[PDB]
Amino acid sequence: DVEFPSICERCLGDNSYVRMTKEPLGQECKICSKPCTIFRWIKERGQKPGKTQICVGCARYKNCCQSCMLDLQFGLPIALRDAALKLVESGPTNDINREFFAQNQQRLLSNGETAYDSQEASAAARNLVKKVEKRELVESKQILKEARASDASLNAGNVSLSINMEPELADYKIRKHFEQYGPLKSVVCSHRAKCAFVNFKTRSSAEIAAAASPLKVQWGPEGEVRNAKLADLV
Amino acid sequence: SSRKFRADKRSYLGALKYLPHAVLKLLENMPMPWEEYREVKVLYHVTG
Amino acid sequence: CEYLHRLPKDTDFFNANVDCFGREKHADYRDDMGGVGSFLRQNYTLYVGGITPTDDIEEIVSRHFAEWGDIERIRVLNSRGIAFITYLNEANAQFAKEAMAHQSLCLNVRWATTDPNPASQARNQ
Amino acid sequence: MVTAEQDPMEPPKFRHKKVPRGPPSPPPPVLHSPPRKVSAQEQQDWQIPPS
Amino acid sequence: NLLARQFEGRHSTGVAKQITKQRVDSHQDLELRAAVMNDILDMIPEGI
Amino acid sequence: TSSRALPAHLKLKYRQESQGTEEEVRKQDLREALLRAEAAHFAT
Amino acid sequence: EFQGRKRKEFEDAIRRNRLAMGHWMRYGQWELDQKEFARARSVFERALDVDSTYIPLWLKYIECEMKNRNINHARNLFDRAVTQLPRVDKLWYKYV
Amino acid sequence: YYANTHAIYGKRNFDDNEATTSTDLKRKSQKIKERREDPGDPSILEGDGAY
Amino acid sequence: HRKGLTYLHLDYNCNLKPTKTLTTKERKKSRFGNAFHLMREILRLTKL
RNA sequence: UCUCUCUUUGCCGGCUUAGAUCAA
RNA sequence: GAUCUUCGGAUCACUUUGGUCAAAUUGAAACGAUACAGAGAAGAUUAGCAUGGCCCCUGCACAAGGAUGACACUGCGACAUUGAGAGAAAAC
Ligand SMILES: [K+]
Ligand SMILES: [Mg+2]
Ligand SMILES: [Mg+2]
Ligand SMILES: [Zn+2]
Ligand SMILES: [Zn+2]
Ligand SMILES: [Zn+2]
Repeated sequence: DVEFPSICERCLGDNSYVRMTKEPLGQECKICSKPCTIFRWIKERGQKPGKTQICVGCARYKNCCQSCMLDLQFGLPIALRDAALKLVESGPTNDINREFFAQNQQRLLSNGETAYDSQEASAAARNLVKKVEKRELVESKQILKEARASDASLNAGNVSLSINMEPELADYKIRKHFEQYGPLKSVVCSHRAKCAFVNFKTRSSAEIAAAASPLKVQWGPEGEVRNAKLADLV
Repeated sequence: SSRKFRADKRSYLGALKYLPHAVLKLLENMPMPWEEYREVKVLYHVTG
Repeated sequence: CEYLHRLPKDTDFFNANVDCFGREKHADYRDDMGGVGSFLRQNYTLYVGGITPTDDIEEIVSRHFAEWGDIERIRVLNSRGIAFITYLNEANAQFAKEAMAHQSLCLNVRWATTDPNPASQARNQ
Repeated sequence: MVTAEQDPMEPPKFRHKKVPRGPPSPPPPVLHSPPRKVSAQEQQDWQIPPS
Repeated sequence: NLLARQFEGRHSTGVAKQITKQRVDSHQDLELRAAVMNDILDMIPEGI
Repeated sequence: TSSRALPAHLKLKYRQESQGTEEEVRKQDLREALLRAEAAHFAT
Repeated sequence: EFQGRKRKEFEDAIRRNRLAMGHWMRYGQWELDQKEFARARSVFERALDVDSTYIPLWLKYIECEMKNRNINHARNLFDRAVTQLPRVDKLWYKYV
Repeated sequence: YYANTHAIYGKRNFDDNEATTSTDLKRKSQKIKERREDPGDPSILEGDGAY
Repeated sequence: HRKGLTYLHLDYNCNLKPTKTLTTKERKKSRFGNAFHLMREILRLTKL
């Protein structure tokens, strides 16, 4: 009898006793673009009142919370759920098609069959974590000296490098690696070039950090990747 | 002409429907020639 | 003031409805991608455009961006002053997006669109 | 649970946008009597000339 | 009505328009053509 | 909304006693009445 | 962009005269030349919603399903067609 | 609901060192009153004991 | 002003006068009905 | 049983005072 | 705090916060101008009324207007093939 909106108890307050109001037809569904009733309550004294933002047809076809839109089974954003878990196909993003899908899905879904069962949801969660753990575990000579000497003069089967003392992996990994070798200024990097250049407040920290040497390095777009292919022949 | 009251403009404009009623109630109680001023009981929207 | 005057940290997860900056997130994602992103997609990278003084654009933006939050990927076009810095958390990402607009490096900070690289799409997924 | 009262002066809250009509229920079987034969002669007798 | 049309839209679809002494002929012609279409659809036998 | 949609004729009229309600039509004998009326017309 | 342009032109052409089955047949053919499934079926069954008694459309749909070796799909389509029009022998003959 | 809200606040602030009675209500109010500054006297109106 | 008709000036005596020469498009867009004009004139009388 | 050609081959915008007038 | 009551106490009152959303570049619309063509019915000038809908605008309007408001008004294969000949091929 237009009784309740579905809200999880994380954003329903830690009090088992709360009061809320409804304003019928108070907003257009942010997905259905449909006239829907609003519900306002207080999570806890001292913060701004919450309110429901999506209709009852949604957050049910999505099995989600009308206010926080965290999925009611796992508790992480429904967008990330449908992007990574990929349980069942979602709707479009354009206006007319999205509202058409919302209307027809609400119709065929109130006919009685449920579009969301949690058994397959947990199965897909375990499948995703399994795939994650699975993820966890003369032509070369001519493209070698073709341009290295050119740049070296301009601004400076097997190949073995030299070690000099002249005075997938994000950048924060570099940040928490060099912090014990001296203060950091900026870490400029590029995955394609695979070259990460750091700067310190003093050259003494740089030289003491570089002395730790015996995967590591010591001192256009495609134009910077010529020496990155040396990784294939390192 | 201020955004401080930008939330009330829709209600402010919807009272345009009942404005002629306000005109009738105002003209019905116009002071007569023999009285210098007349105090009228009034009912107003909290929006103004 | 009634709001935090500090920098968001690693464990500062907010509601999906409320923008991590305190605002609210709609669904249509607009056409200029101007003020606040949509909740139907989560992009950790932002388009920053502006000056292209010399080859040191990468380092200057790095200097001007590390202080705003944890950085994941910096990709700055050499031909034009266009960069696509990718952040680690939504809070730092949107804080820097809102906090660096019309600054000196005015900067045209906007929300990035879908990356057409099938490899970048694969790694992002 | 309390129904919040609406402002009497409040105009219509939002626009209404038309939606193309949804698909109907799927058509029933036809159940016709078996078709009769007409033959080419009667096919010709119902042929109309151009105007 | 003015404020409803202002804040809602035309709602042009799904409205009827009475015959008003200028559409009389153009509506009579439409009705006659529809009737003739029905008669054609009927008197022509099956599969012709 | 529209001028012609305003309330009007809010009282539905029912057939009264001598106006030919269902009770009388069931009680009446329509057949011989019809033949008598036809004969009266024929006489003219 | 080319499929978008052709799609928009065909979509208006079928919205203007929704009873023109030739437009739906041509739209299904042109859509079938690259993206062989899913929305092809959508467009075709939309046309059947417009008029399910058009036997040429049913036959065209069957043939278009069989070109791409979808057999069980076509058998389901025949069951629908034969339970819809049991007194036309063309569908029965093609089925058998 | 009043009691549950009070209990939640007490649990959050860990400050539950009070009792309940009839005279105890006035006794609790006494110290909150003495912390308060006095209410001025009307017709004293611009500083120096304004109401 | 919720019609974009910002070039029309409603003076304090309730006269609708354009502030600039209007093209055909503006003139057709800025045409009000009998309700608005009737209410404006009643308001003018009340102000008198 | 192929290839080409010919032939056979049933076949798949409306209304009104014609809307009204008309010399280099 | 007022009232009684007998210095035990009793009365009297009892949980706000209308939120197109935090001090206006980057989440209330819709465009100016310049540059191109640039005014329905088979010659030419031209009355109009209609049909269709994810096209609207003015209007209080189920009047009427906006160029007859604008756009649109076409076209194909549930064709069965045999009727025959010729060189080849495999076949009367
Ligand atoms: K004309
Ligand atoms: Mg008209
Ligand atoms: Mg028209
Ligand atoms: Zn929730
Ligand atoms: Zn919805
Ligand atoms: Zn502050």
